[PDB]
Amino acid sequence: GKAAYVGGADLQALKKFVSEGNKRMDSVNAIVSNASCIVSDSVSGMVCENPSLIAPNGGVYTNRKMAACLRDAEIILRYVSYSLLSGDSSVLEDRCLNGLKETYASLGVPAAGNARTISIMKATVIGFITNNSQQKKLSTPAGDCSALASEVGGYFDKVSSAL
Amino acid sequence: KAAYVGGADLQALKKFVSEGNKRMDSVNAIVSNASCIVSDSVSGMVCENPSLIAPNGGVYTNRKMAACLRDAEIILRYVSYSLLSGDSSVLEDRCLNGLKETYASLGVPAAGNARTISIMKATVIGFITNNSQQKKLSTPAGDCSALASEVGGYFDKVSSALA
Amino acid sequence: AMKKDSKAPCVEVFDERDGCKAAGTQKASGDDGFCVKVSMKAIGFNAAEAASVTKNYGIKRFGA
Amino acid sequence: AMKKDSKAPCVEVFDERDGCKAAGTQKASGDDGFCVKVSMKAIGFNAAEAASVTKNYGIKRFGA
Ligand SMILES: *CCC1=C(C)C(=O)N/C1=C\c1[nH]c(/C=C2\N=C(C[C@H]3NC(=O)C([C@H](*)C)=C3C)C(C)=C2CCC(=O)O)c(CCC(=O)O)c1C
Ligand SMILES: *CCC1=C(C)C(=O)N/C1=C\c1[nH]c(/C=C2\N=C(C[C@H]3NC(=O)C([C@H](*)C)=C3C)C(C)=C2CCC(=O)O)c(CCC(=O)O)c1C
Ligand SMILES: *[C@@H](C)[C@H]1/C(=C/C2=NC(=C\c3[nH]c(C[C@H]4NC(=O)C(C=C)=C4C)c(C)c3CCC(=O)O)/C(CCC(=O)O)=C2C)NC(=O)[C@@H]1C
Ligand SMILES: *[C@@H](C)[C@H]1/C(=C/C2=NC(=C\c3[nH]c(C[C@H]4NC(=O)C(C=C)=C4C)c(C)c3CCC(=O)O)/C(CCC(=O)O)=C2C)NC(=O)[C@@H]1C
Ligand SMILES: *[C@@H](C)[C@H]1/C(=C/C2=NC(=C\c3[nH]c(C[C@H]4NC(=O)C(C=C)=C4C)c(C)c3CCC(=O)O)/C(CCC(=O)O)=C2C)NC(=O)[C@@H]1C
Ligand SMILES: *[C@@H](C)[C@H]1/C(=C/C2=NC(=C\c3[nH]c(C[C@H]4NC(=O)C(C=C)=C4C)c(C)c3CCC(=O)O)/C(CCC(=O)O)=C2C)NC(=O)[C@@H]1C
Ligand SMILES: *[C@H](C)[C@H]1/C(=C/C2=NC(=C\c3[nH]c(C[C@H]4NC(=O)C(C=C)=C4C)c(C)c3CCC(=O)O)/C(CCC(=O)O)=C2C)NC(=O)[C@@H]1C
Ligand SMILES: *[C@H](C)[C@H]1/C(=C/C2=NC(=C\c3[nH]c(C[C@H]4NC(=O)C(C=C)=C4C)c(C)c3CCC(=O)O)/C(CCC(=O)O)=C2C)NC(=O)[C@@H]1C
Repeated sequence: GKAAYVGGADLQALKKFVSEGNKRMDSVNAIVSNASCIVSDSVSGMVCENPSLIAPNGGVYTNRKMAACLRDAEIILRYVSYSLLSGDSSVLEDRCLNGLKETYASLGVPAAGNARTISIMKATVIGFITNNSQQKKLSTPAGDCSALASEVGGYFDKVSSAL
Repeated sequence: KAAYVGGADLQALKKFVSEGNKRMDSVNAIVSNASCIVSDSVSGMVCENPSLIAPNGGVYTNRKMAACLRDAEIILRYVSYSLLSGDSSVLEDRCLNGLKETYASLGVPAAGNARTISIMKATVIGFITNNSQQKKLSTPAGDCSALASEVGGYFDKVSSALA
Repeated sequence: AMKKDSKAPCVEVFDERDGCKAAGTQKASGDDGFCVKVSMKAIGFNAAEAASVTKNYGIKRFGA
Repeated sequence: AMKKDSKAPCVEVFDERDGCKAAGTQKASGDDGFCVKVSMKAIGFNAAEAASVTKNYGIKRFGA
């Protein structure tokens, strides 16, 4: 119920405990430093492939419903960013996904829309981690982050499957 | 602390400045896009003169670059307040008075400042006149030529004070 | 005079004519859905954005 | 369980190996310039970003 600050020997142990610690911190940093554009580009992509989502009484018609959806995409992205930091999905599973499928069935949050937002978020995050992003590149030493792109891909897939 | 102007308070304000409704959209366009305006203008400064980020150049190292980005936002925000109120007295007194002399002390290069300001000016005017290419304003369509000339004049005030 | 404290007027413009209201935000008298907020805030340093511009300044974005 | 509280883990990653330090931010001990901060925060609604997506979803950006 407070902020955790991890540095010094605490962080050195965390970074030995996870695989590829230094590249992993860069990967986390890429997600959280670009969180707003990742979310907006993915939800925008949802809509432009299916613009009836923003037609009257569609899923994200009106600013309140669109705002709730952008908020949810960010929540999900941040649980994924924490899974990549820690390298396990326990917290994503128990505190974000657990019961979420049933919530969205009652509220009328359509599944095909969510799955596209998630796939675009996954594609966008992988593009950053692999420096295939075109408007912005990461400021890191050059190298191969393919293993970490795969792993974060699995966290997103867990979300997709859960929904 | 914060002042809030609405209802009858705000209705009379939109009456003492010209084109109240388009004016408020114009202010909202500046502040809602403050980060991209600032970052595209400082970036263009550097891509036009990349020696600004070479060793001991004006925005070499993150601290100097961060300070410059900060100043560009400060200046952009004093201009947004000028467009809101229809005059430049606060910009002149609280932002420009003493600033050229502070910059010549710290060696902040005038050539670079002049270019940051010109791109921020071109960017704001582009938004207000529907010449922005990635994102448009969510407004009724029409002509905002007069308000583009006015905000241009406030930017021109900054350029002359720092030239 | 410019005070060297980084503080600038932060303007917020609100258009809530769709009627959606947030608990704890009726800071002024009115029901037509319009409001303008102004506060003076110290503008902060953003190292992340600084790093990004240093790396990425040479990329043309937004169809500029 | 998902609590419907809108709270998510907000991770911030710091690399301050250039030596630059902001007053008041030294919350942990170390000698290498690295820090990770984690907190749970409620993710808020952003009407301005909602407005922008509603208007601009059909424009391809970023070389995407
Ligand atoms: C706020 C970001 C933005 C969105 C979103 C959008 O739709 N347009 C946006 C910004 C914008 N920029 C300009 C104009 C210029 N931008 C630059 C800097 C970039 N040019 C480079 O060569 C470069 C380094 C490689 C940059 C980075 C420049 C130089 C301009 C022109 C300034 C001038 O003197 O005319 C605009 C204005 C309209 C346009 O597309 O030019 C906008 C809206
Ligand atoms: C965070 C913004 C960003 C920057 C900055 C950058 O450099 N790259 C960025 C984002 C990014 N997006 C993608 C991939 C996709 N984006 C979309 C949505 C847009 N496509 C549309 O058709 C549409 C409406 C007209 C959009 C808005 C889509 C569909 C994708 C591909 C996803 C998929 O097909 O599964 C990436 C990935 C790399 C790339 O360039 O595609 C990135 C980095
Ligand atoms: C419904 C959920 C909407 C939405 C509403 C929000 N408004 C937020 C802040 C806010 N709104 C106003 C304007 C309002 N207050 C007034 O006094 C009057 C006119 C007399 C009106 C038109 C103000 C002044 C404020 C700031 C309150 C303050 O000074 O602290 C708000 C908070 C945003 C956040 O916490 O991130 C919300 C959520 N937002 C949405 O997405 C839907 C469409
Ligand atoms: C995919 C992730 C990227 C890519 C990442 C690489 N980073 C490499 C080395 C590296 N990164 C850091 C900073 C990181 N460590 C931390 O503790 C934190 C903050 C808490 C940060 C943000 C460091 C210190 C290092 C090693 C030392 C250095 O060179 O300064 C790296 C080299 C291989 C490796 O170290 O395993 C890579 C490949 N590189 C890419 O090309 C994509 C886009
Ligand atoms: C250049 C500025 C733009 C352009 C702007 C236009 N806005 C027009 C009418 C209008 N705008 C608002 C919202 C505005 N008024 C407020 O009080 C506040 C918040 C405090 C804001 C955000 C309203 C309520 C209106 C009234 C008309 C309506 O609801 O449709 C407008 C029509 C001409 C005029 O009213 O003077 C224009 C042209 N339009 C463009 O194409 C560029 C990009
Ligand atoms: C010098 C002006 C730099 C710059 C520094 C800033 N850091 C800011 C926040 C911050 N930094 C850390 C990491 C630091 N604290 C530690 O305990 C250790 C390791 C043991 C390190 C590496 C943290 C944890 C934080 C957040 C503090 C908190 O959450 O209470 C910061 C933000 C201040 C603001 O918002 O204005 C700054 C400016 N930033 C720059 O641009 C230059 C390059
Ligand atoms: C960016 C386009 C420039 C660039 C800007 C730099 N400014 C630096 C320090 C600085 N800036 C101000 C003025 C600022 N503070 C205010 O209170 C207001 C208005 C109310 C403004 C616009 C001051 C007072 C200072 C020094 C004190 C401080 O930072 O709080 C700066 C660092 C200079 C240094 O470390 O000596 C830079 C790099 N530099 C460039 O090359 C481009 C053209
Ligand atoms: C965006 C890609 C979707 C879309 C999203 C919507 N979600 C809406 C309400 C809502 N979302 C949640 C789950 C959210 N809250 C949490 O605490 C967590 C995890 C910790 C998450 C993932 C809840 C509990 C709720 C209802 C309560 C609330 O909004 O705070 C929503 C509004 C639904 C309504 O008005 O009944 C939307 C529009 N909608 C779409 O069409 C796309 C596909």
